[PDB]
Amino acid sequence: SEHVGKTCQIDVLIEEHDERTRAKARLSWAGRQMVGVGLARLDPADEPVAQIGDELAIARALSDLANQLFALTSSDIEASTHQP
Repeated sequence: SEHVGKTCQIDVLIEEHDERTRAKARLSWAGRQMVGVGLARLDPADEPVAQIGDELAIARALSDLANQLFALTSSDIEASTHQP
């Protein structure tokens, strides 16, 4: 006591359309499926690569999910107090 931690996995999918690569980052949290969605871009042409589009999409997906988790934190904080 007190050493207990826990383990999640975030499942990332990257789909390249084109132009036009999209990432989805899915987290199961507090009994809800949370999905961050990110989109690139690039550019049209030429073209790049590939890794650039993927990593930018993932970055935007994770930001989205982070922002959703920040919104959940605030909501929960506000729920915990007030309690009148």
